[PDB]
Formats: sequence, C-alpha cells, structure tokens
Amino acid sequence: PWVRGLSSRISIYWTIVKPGDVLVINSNGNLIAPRGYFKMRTGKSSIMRSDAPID
Amino acid sequence: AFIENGWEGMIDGWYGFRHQNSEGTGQAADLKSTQAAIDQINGKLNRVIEKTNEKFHQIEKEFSEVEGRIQDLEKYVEDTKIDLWSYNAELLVALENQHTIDLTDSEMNKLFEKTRRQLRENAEDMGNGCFKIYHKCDNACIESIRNGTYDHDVYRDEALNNRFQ
Amino acid sequence: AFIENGWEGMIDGWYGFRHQNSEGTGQAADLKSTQAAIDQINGKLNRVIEKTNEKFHQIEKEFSEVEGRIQDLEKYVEDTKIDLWSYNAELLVALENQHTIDLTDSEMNKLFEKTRRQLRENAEDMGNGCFKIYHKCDNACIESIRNGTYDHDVYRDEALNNRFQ
Amino acid sequence: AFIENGWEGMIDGWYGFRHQNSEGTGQAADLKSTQAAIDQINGKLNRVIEKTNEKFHQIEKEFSEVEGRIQDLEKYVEDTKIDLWSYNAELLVALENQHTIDLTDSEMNKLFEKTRRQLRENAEDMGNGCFKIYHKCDNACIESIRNGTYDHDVYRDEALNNRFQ
Amino acid sequence: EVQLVESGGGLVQPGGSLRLSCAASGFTFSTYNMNWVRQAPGKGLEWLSYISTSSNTIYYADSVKGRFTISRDNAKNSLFLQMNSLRDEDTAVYYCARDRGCSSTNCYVVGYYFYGMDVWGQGTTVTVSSASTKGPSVFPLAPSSKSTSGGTAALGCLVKDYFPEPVTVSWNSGALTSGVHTFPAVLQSSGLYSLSSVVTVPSSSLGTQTYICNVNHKPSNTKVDKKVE
Repeated sequence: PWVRGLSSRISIYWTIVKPGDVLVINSNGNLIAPRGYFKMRTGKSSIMRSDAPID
Repeated sequence: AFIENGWEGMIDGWYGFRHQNSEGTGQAADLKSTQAAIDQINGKLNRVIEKTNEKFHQIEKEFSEVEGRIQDLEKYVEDTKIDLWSYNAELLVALENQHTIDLTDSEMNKLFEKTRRQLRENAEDMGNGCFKIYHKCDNACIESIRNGTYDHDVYRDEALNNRFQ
Repeated sequence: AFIENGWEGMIDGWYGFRHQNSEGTGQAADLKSTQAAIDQINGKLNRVIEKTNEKFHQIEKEFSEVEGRIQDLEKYVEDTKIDLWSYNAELLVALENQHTIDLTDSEMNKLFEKTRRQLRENAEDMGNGCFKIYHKCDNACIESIRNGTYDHDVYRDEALNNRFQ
Repeated sequence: AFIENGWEGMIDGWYGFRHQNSEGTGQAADLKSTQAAIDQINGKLNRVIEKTNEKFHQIEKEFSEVEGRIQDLEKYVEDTKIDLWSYNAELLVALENQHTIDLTDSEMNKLFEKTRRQLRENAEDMGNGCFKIYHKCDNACIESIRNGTYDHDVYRDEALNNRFQ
Repeated sequence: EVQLVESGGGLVQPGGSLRLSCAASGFTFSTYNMNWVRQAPGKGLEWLSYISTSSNTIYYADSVKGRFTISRDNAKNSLFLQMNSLRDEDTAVYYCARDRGCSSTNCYVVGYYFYGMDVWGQGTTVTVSSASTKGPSVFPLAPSSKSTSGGTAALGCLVKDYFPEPVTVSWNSGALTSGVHTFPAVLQSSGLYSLSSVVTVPSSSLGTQTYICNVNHKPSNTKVDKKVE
C-alpha cells in the first residue's frame, strides 16, 4: 500500500554475534549491508511508551 | 470495643491515662505502652512499603496490533500476575488491618496486665476500662503506675480496709 | 479445649448459658455474644466465596497435538498458576480455620470478660467454664448477665458474706 | 517479654516451674504444657517442609544464545514466579515466626490460666511470672499443680488466713 | 537534606537573658520531637529539656528548675530556647537534636526519644562571662641548650590575659609549620584564657634563624609580634 508516497518496504532481521564467532553474510540480491554494530550491555534498562513531558 | 469510649483530647500519644483526684483532673500519655506499640506498627510498614521494589527489564504489556498466539500467551500471564498481586494485596493488607486491631487489643491487654499486676489488693476494675482505686492516689501515685514504679506493699494496708468494707 | 465440654442440647445459637437454681434448670442462648461472632464469621465468607471470580478470555490449557516450544511455555505457565492458586488455597483456608478457632476463643474470652466485669466480688470461676455464684440468683438474675444489665453494687453485700466465709 | 527472665538451667523442656520451699530448690519441666506446645509447633513444620515439593518437567530457565521474543517471554515468566515464591516466603515464614511468639504467649497464657484456675483464694501473682503461695506447699503440692491434680477446697482455709491478713 | 542550623549565640554577662534558635530544613518540623542537649567543657553531654509536637508534654532536667523555657512554632519551623538566670557553670556549647522515633530504618510514624537522636546540628558558642574584650599580651621565652648528645632547644611564646577565645597563633606568618604544637586555652584566676605554642627546632639555628611568633586576634584587631631569641 501507499505508505509515504512509495509502494515498497524492507524486512528487518537481526543476528547476534558472540565473542569468538565469525559473521559470514553471503547474498545474491536484495541485500542491505550494515555499517557497524552495537555493544550488548547488561543493565536494568527498559522501554516505556508515554506522552508526558519531561521536568 | 470493653472500652466504652476513648479520649479525643489526648493528642500526644496513642495510649494514656485519665486521672481524677482532689488535685484536679487531666490527661497524660503513657510513654511506655505507646512507644512499645509504634515499634510493632512501624515495623509492619518498612518491610512492606520500603525496599520491596523490583528493578528489572520488563516486556511490552499493551499492544495495538493484534498478532495472534504470541500476544495471547503474554496477555494471560500478565493478567494473572496482576490478579495474583491483587489477591496478595487483598491477603496482606486486609490481614495487616486485622492484626493491627489485634495488636492494639494486645497492647491494651499488656497495659491491663501491667496495671493488673500492681493493683491486685489495691484497686478493682469498673467495666469501662477504668480502675477504681480504693486508697488515696495523688499525682505522684498516677505517675508511679504510668512509669511502672508503683509499689504494692506500700498501699496494701490502706486500700484493703475500704475494698471489702 | 479450659472448657471441659460443650452443650449438645443448645441448638438455638453458637453460645449461651446453662443456669441451675431452685426454680429448675435449662439452657438459653446468649443473643449478644452469638450475633457478635457471626458478624466476624460471615464477614470472612463473603469476601472469599462471593465476588472473587474473574470473567475474561483465557487460553487453551489442554492440547492433543504436541507442537513444541510454544506448548511447553504455556504448560509451565498453567501448571505454576494452578500450583500458585493451590498454595494460596493452603495459605488462606488453613489460616481461616486457624483464625476461627482463635475467634471462638476470643469470643469466649470476651464472654468471660463481660461476665468477669460483673462478677468480681459476687462470684468466682470453677475451672470448667462455669462460675460459682455466692448469692441468690433467680431466672431474672441469669437474664441480667445475659443481656449485660447486671448490677454489681446490688448483690455486693450478699455474696461477700459467703465468698471468704 | 510479663516474664522478666527465663531459666537457662532447664534443658529438659520448653516450659516448667521453679519451686522454692523448706525442702530445697530446683527446676522441673511441665509434661503437660510443653507437649501441648510441640504439637502446635511441629504441626506447622510438616505441612511446610514436608510433602510440599512438585515433581514435573520444567523448561529451560538459563540461556546462552539470545534469540529474541521467545526468550523474552519466558524470562519475564520465570522472574515473576521466582519473585512470587520469594514474596510468599516473606509472607509465610515471617508470619509463622510471628504466630510462634503468639503461640508461646498463648501457651504461657494457658499455663497462667491453668495455674490461675487453681490458685484463686490460695495464691496471688508477683509480677515477674511467679505466684506467691500463701500456704504451705511441699514437693507434692508442686507436682499437684504441675500434673493438674491440685485441689482448691483443701488449701482454702489455710491460705485465706494469711492472704488478706 | 536534613540539617539543623543554630543561632542566637554570642557573648553575655552572668545574669542576662537570651533566646536561642534551631532552624530546621528538609523535613516536616511539626511531626518530629525536639530537645536541648549541651556539651560542657571538660565534662560530657547533659540533657536539659524536651518538647513534643502538641506542645503539652514538656519535661525539664534536675539542673534546670524552671530557669529555662523551651517553645516552638509550626509556622516558622524553629525552636525558642529562652535562657534565664545564667551563671558561670552554664558557659558551654548548646545543640538541638531531633528524636528518631522508632526502631526501624525510616520512622514513618514518629514516636518518642526512646531510640536515640540521629540528627544533630552544628551548634553555636555561648560564652557567659563578665569580662570584656581585651587584647593579648605576648611574652617571649629565651631558649637554652638542654640536650647535650641530641643538641636540641625548645622555644615558644606565652599568650596570656586575652578575651575571647581563640587566637590563631603561628610562626613566621605560616612559614614554619613543622613541629608546631598548639595548646588549648585554660581558665585563669581572673577568668581570662591563656595558652601557648612551641616548635621543636635544633640548637644550631638559634642565633641564625629568626623565629617571629605571630599573634593575631580577630574581634579585637590586635597584632603583636615578638621576636623569640
């Protein structure tokens, strides 16, 4: 359907790489390459949907 | 509720006494039984309302897009743990209010036992929570039973001549 | 259990008295202490057996086709909340039966306190839940302590001549 | 805590008596009130620590490979029932320790009632958990109140001549 | 945070009248109990009075005998410690403390003073003396050789007949700080304080190094420098 003028979309799938593993990405089309990664830190953080302002 | 009525003018403690003799009337809060009751009351508060929180990463509990079985699984566990915490709230706080009436009855029973262990042959009960002292009791005699320093052998020969006579 | 035995012939109340004087014997249920006990007993029932149900859409709990991890998650989910409700059933009803024996002991203690606050110099205990009245007590005297309208200063000069003599 | 201090030398029971007369002193454990208290104490243990285990196939609770939503559901499921069992552990064992102090107070109150129903006109309390016997009480008199075979009408004329005189 | 600030101090004569203050902040003043505990020089702590939130239960010590008056106001959140019929024994540092109330960690229901006082203020110095402000009198001390094998010699300065305490005494305007010992002030027969300050120096620098004992007094603006030689 017409979303923001365009009629095409992209599916997003993730892959977690452990320390000691090697990531191999081979494709023959429709491949989107990552430009980096993120650090999987361990903490007490979460997400929350809200509409209240910040004071 | 066999106390007929409390004391509205005593705002300096949860318990106390109301003396009445030839030197006038008045109310005085007991420093022993009131402080011994707040240690049992405030001990019930800080183990429930303080340091009972959980800091961890939760999951999404409200959804706008209905997916199917994956959302139907997490909805049944979330509605259970809300109702399980609500059932524990109806189990704890309703019993904490039930025990607090039993705690104030036990603190009154300990106050009746502390007064009863010093006024055996010296006084008798009246039926409304008051004790009928059968001897001369001035303001120093009131503070002796309030602080727990009352002597039974001193006022024994005076009150026994007017108790059964 | 220090009451030795109850009364099987009294089927018109949970509590009561058994009088014995020159005008005959008989049993009569106390209208004050029995009604004050059912308000505590039936108050425990309607907050548990009434208005404690949940009307909502549940999930499938029994399966014939074994799928795998999706069924293994809800199987450990369902078996926990059944055991959590069974543990809360062994926590509530076992304590409700424990408090009811303590309630009937407290209602007997309040009945012993209501009788004890009117029979200090007029009667004494016997050891089996009965009071030894040291004065003449007719059927109107039995109903005076039953309705709580007994007077201590009236029968004071009669029972004190036979209590310690 | 109105008992001032217990007895460290009495290691043959939870309760007992300490006699003192012309035939010497000593300590003796009560065979009635101690055994009646262990039936209430050990009855609380075997319904909690015994036959309360669940033998069933559980699921994987610790994971090394993070998959996503399938592991995020069971992580919030497992952390809830661990905290629910921990909250019930802070609800049961803290109330079982609270009731045990009330049980030992009630067993002392039943011991004070069993001694109080035999020493009305024969003895009086002292204030530290001891009774002041106003008559001659040998070692057979101590064992009569210990076994519950004490008679009130026998020592009535002897102790009443020294109680109020 | 919870902090108690005292005020109303200063210098007074024996027989006057003052009114101390105990400013509270960070907590509700109308729910906690207050008291009055001082600290005598050379002695321990001494409780004086106690007041409640209802202002009906007021207690006093045996040494008070009605000579002091303690009040409070919920609209200003402070105390009113009236000091009447003072003497030389009452010259001490006064403090106001807040009672704990319960035996738990945080007392949501405030009780009484049966579980200590966990909040204490900074305090103010109240000096009760009839002597006025007087500048210090510096007296030097001539050193001499005492240790033969060690070769050391002590020297110092005597600060006597000054008022009030204290006096910041140093050497060479803070240049000589090693081995400098500061002695506390003691009461004399005239009521004025007196202390001293010495510095461990070798005997080889007696006739070479100049030792100037600097004495500076704040409220009298007296600066007397005497060379120790």
